[PDB]
Amino acid sequence: TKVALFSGGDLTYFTRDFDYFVGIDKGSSFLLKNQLPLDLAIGDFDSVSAEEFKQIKAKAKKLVMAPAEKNDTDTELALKTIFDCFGRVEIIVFGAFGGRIDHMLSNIFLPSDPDLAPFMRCFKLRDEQNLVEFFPAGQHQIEQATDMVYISFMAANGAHLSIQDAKYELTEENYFQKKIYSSNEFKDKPICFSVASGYVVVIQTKD
Amino acid sequence: TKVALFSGGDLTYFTRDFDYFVGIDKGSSFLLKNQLPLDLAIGDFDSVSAEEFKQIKAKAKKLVMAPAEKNDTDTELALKTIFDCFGRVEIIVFGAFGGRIDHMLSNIFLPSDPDLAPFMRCFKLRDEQNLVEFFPAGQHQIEQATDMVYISFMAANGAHLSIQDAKYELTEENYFQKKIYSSNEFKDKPICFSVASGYVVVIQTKD
Ligand SMILES: Cc1ncc(C[n+]2csc(CCOP(=O)(O)OP(=O)(O)O)c2C)c(N)n1
Ligand SMILES: Cc1ncc(C[n+]2csc(CCOP(=O)(O)OP(=O)(O)O)c2C)c(N)n1
Ligand SMILES: [Mg+2]
Ligand SMILES: [Mg+2]
Ligand SMILES: [Mg+2]
Ligand SMILES: [Mg+2]
Repeated sequence: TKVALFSGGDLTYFTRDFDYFVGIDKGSSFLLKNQLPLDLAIGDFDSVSAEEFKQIKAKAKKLVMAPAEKNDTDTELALKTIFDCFGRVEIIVFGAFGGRIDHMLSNIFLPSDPDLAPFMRCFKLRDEQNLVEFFPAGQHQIEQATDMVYISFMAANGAHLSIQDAKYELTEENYFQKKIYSSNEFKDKPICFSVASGYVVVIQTKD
Repeated sequence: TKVALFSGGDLTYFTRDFDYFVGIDKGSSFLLKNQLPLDLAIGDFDSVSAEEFKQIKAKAKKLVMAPAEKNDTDTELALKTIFDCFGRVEIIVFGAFGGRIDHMLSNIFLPSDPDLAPFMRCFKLRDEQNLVEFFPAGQHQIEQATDMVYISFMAANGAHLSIQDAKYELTEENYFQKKIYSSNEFKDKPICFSVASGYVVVIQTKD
């Protein structure tokens, strides 16, 4: 019931404890190259040699060819596909960062897509020292994840945030403008945060 | 009249053609270690050894000690300081990315700070394969930068965007929701874009 997507980012970190393995473009080649299952290879594969795509084309339990010129990114397309086949499943996206900033932002703001927003609570961005979760507009609580030390909140579409029970709080009584409030920490208690509309992007990090 | 800031990110790329050289935390050590001028070392330096901070403490033409617990990031503080000393000067920030996602976002959305917004057109984020510019709300035009191939637009605080004269346009007649519209390209003509409010973040990239 646990799916794992190996994006085209830099997979210097990844886990193997997963039911289904999805590989976007280069991720497909990475998976194989690491003695790992390739249940699904998706994307336009414009980021892999014919030599590599030859091994993927004859090893992937399933392969999806996506148009070169489109609106959704291979990772976006991959997440949309899976949510259709499995429905509300738990996803972890590896290699969602690195290299290009435009692509990273695309992953950081995946929920911004109307079709993904509803499932924004089913997938996460993860790598060596970063963990990214997405919360719909409203009231929420969060407990610190293992390994991680710092935590930050950022509302896509500038809606005022509220943060309590954290080392640094953000009340309506001391609010100071900033897109992302980083370097915050827990303190033996769940952190409370909320947002009138949109959705919040929580980023737990370490090091 | 050209200032350059060497942040604590990964400086695998940088230029030397600058009047003033500013170094945030680790950047200060990097600058020296590269036979480069250190006109200003700023930050809390909690990211450098006493051994390194000993060389910085006695080489920096100027050094600023910032509190450990604060609201602004060393880079934010550094940019605010310079804009005070020089006023509207041209800045290029190196090592604004890498490692932590929370810090990257802080640099990606630097204009989100009320005190920086006014000077958002005076500084840029740059590295190996990425170039980041910031434009205030309103009408604007942009010509492709050298070396870069792709270009993307993203409005902080979700305001509808408009994009014309680019390979892919975003009109009010075909609009589709998404935080960042990436992988767009120029085509022998300036790209026109605008936003009712807030500010736009343009990211030219390559590779
Ligand atoms: C508003 C307008 N902006 C830009 C695009 C172009 N675009 C956005 S997603 C995408 C797909 C390409 O990205 P990806 O699948 O990650 O492959 P890559 O960019 O690495 O070649 C394209 C072409 C568009 N169609 N809509
Ligand atoms: C709303 C609330 N969120 C979080 C903070 C904590 N905070 C935001 S910027 C910052 C400075 C630390 O960052 P930086 O200067 O880059 O050093 P580093 O995080 O690498 O140790 C802190 C402590 C705050 N004061 N306001
Ligand atoms: Mg691709
Ligand atoms: Mg492509
Ligand atoms: Mg610091
Ligand atoms: Mg610090």
